[PDB]
Amino acid sequence: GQQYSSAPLRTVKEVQFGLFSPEEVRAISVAKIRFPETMDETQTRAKIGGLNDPRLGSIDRNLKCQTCQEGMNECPGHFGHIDLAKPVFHVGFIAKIKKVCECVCMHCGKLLLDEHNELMRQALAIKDSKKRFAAIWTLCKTKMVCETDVPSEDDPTQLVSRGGCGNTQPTIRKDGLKLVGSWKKDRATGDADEPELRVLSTEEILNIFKHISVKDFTSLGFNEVFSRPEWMILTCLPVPPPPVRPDLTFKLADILKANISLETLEHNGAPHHAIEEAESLLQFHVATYMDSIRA
Amino acid sequence: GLRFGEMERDCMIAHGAASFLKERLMEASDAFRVHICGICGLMTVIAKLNHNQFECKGCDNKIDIYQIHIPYAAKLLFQELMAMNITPRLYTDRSRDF
Amino acid sequence: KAIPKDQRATTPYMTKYERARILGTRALQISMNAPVFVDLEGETDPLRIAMKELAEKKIPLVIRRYLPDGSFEDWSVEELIVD
Amino acid sequence: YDRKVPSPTGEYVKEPEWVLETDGVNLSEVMTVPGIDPTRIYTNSFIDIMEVLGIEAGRAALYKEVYNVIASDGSYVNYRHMALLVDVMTTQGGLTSVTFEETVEILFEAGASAELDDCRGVSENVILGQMAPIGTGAFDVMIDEESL
Amino acid sequence: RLVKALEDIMVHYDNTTRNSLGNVIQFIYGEDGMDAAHIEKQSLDTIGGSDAAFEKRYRVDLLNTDHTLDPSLLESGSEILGDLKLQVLLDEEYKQLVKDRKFLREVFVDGEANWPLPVNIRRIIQNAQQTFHIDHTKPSDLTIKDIVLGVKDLQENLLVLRGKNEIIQNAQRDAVTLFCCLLRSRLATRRVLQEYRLTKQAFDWVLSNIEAQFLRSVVHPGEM
Amino acid sequence: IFVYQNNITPSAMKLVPSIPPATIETFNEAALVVNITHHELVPKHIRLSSDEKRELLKRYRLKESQLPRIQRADPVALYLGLKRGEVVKIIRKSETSGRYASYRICM
Ligand SMILES: [Zn+2]
Ligand SMILES: [Zn+2]
Ligand SMILES: [Zn+2]
Repeated sequence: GQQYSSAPLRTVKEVQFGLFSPEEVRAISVAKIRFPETMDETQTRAKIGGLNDPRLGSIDRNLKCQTCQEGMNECPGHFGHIDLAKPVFHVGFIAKIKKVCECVCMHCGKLLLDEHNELMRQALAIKDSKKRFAAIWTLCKTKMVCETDVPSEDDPTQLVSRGGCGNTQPTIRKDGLKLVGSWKKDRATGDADEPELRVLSTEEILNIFKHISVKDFTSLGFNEVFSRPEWMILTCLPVPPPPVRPDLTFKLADILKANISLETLEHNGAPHHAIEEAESLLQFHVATYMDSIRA
Repeated sequence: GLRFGEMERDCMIAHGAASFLKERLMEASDAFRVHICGICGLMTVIAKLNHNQFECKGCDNKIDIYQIHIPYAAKLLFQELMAMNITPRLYTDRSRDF
Repeated sequence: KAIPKDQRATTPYMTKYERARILGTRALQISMNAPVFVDLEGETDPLRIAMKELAEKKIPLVIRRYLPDGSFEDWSVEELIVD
Repeated sequence: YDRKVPSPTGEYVKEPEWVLETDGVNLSEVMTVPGIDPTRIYTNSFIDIMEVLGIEAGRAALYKEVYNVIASDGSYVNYRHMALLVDVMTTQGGLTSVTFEETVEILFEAGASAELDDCRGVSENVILGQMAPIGTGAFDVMIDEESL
Repeated sequence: RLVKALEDIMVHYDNTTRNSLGNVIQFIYGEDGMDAAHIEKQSLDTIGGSDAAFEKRYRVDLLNTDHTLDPSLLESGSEILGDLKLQVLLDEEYKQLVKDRKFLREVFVDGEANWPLPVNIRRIIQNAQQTFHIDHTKPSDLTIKDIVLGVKDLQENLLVLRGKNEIIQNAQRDAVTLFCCLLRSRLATRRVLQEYRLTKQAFDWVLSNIEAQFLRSVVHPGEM
Repeated sequence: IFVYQNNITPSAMKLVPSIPPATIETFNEAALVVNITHHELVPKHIRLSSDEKRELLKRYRLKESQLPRIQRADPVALYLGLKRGEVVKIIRKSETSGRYASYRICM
């Protein structure tokens, strides 16, 4: 690395954290990772355009990537990707996912409390974005309805509209990697006892998240540019280069085996329940992958 | 004892000895060098050094780019974080767009 | 984002930390056979040489002082008063 | 108690005064009792001082509790160290108390919050192979091309 | 835990003390911009004493044959008796001593006179006395104006903050208030002549030292 | 401002923020029987005009969030009727400089 670079040289003065949207991950990929294999074109123990060299790294001595060249040694590592048949949760954020879910209307995407309410105005006011989430969550996890119409501050004979919808809200529990929904009408009177339990597809949750207003997800601590709430659900998954791997490949193998067969079923037409079960092995292997990269 | 723990660092901070504190607390883990987009702080930059071509595929940029030196452990720690869908973006400038 | 030579509002006195860092950056260079700007009226010790340098005001370096808001002033070694 | 007060001719003299001292505290209400001097009432509960008289009066109580502790042992520390501490405790406007791979938990949060690390700490700077902008690192040094 | 709480606070080249966020903790370090190593217990003279006593020691009345400066204190002494326009300066210096004493007795409700401040003035004066071999037995060649205006001008150069605007000027003046009270109390006309017996040259040395020492007590940016 | 003898009702008190811009302040009487800004530990707080504020921030070059804070319901802030975003200059006696000014911005 004793070779020369015309790029001016500097120290790092700032680290800006966030999440990688699926767009930016596709965006700075080289390779689309689809086959899950090393070497042997049919049976040629050499190099495959599908995982391992498809333009990222190289053991080989070869001063070669994709006209990036340098030694098996002064090469960063380049970044791969793997488009996911279905969205899965990021394991790391199940519990965040769960509490946004609890803040927002699971039809419309709109926060359950707002300016009108007043205990919420004081949580809204808090400065520290992790105390603020905490606080707004405490106010909202209680709220069983997406209200239409709500007393104002002002002369409370009268009510005032808010952007509405009206739908009842699940009580949400955690059940591995599965979030589970439970709806009522009431707390056990006449009208409706027995809740209807029903799993939360990643698919609907991603879909509710993409509908949450900039104002409303900022309000929860998220940021329009660097971390939106959707991005806690993976869609597109980065493949690290061989500098990262010292048997994490043996695991991304398995993700692909699962991605390949959820797609071959979704292709074939295939029962409701098989599609779901292959979706759940996807998830588990994408989860295990990262809860393993804590190492 | 025979070490240099939290409290010994604190005394050196008190005296203002930053160089010492960097020397003592380094890795011998060599300073690896790395190019970095100045718009998306990431280590995505394709550096053709021989043809003198530097591109962020995705940032669509071959102007704004930097070189930095960091410990290898850190270049790994960061690519580990990217593997987990976390962007640790390194910027060269403090006060921004404003 | 830079602050014109006039209008500079920070101390005209060198601080202990600047002085320490100057002398030591310069001794590092003198210790690696870098040309020297002053008469060695005997000295062999690079720190010592550097201090002779700083006293005769022959250290061509500039201190860039950042203010908390990103902005900065540049003060030359020549100009900083050493007390 | 004795109270040093200026005399009619200008010099300080002792002038005793009775003082009451209580077990327990009701500041808002005792202040209001006829016959006392409400301008000089005190408590060692700096929380109550801040609740009744505000953040600044609490800051100045808190200092005076800190200083009592350190002088009651008989030692002496310069003002400005205790002043620093007590400012750190009151600058948000209330009284805030001062009391391979782990940690992941925290970086995930960073991610999702878009945490901006200023890079001024000594650890962060170690990880990056750099000096911390403290003391001898709180400026840069550059080559003086402008000189003869 | 205290060290973990306070560890990032640093002084900056604006003299402000701030955290790693840039928040302001203090607009100037220690409320005075000094380094605590350069601060010493000194007595602030104006504060104590009876009203009679403060007026013997500091009042100069050039229009009054009992309360002028004896002519053995000063060469000009004959020539300033009854001079009206020196008296105007001296009334001005006294009014400031008087305010000084009131101000301080509000700050120190107790009357405590001994408080840490930078630049041990007594020991500079003691040095000047040694260094210029000063005869207690000869009138001085200082003038009224040399003293009175020399001590006003020194105040302007005891600098902690250097900004051209009004706000920073007010800060600078507030920062340097208490030290200026001790200063005007120590280099008032009648003390300079009658107690210290300074010559012009020693006096001019006293000042230019006060000023270098003051400037060397200021805290340095970058201190943790 | 409205001073009352022992309470308001949960829903009286709801009638307060109610007619913007015009604001409405409530005090219990007992909290007024004594002037807390006359107490010795309470220094002089002086609300800055929004110009004063502009100037303060330009000359320190700060963001609002870098200034020390005083809450909306701090006693003195109630006493002065401050509003969020308003800055008080606090001028205190000081055993090291005699006088010192600090500032806090209402939350
Ligand atoms: Zn490469
Ligand atoms: Zn809804
Ligand atoms: Zn880029």
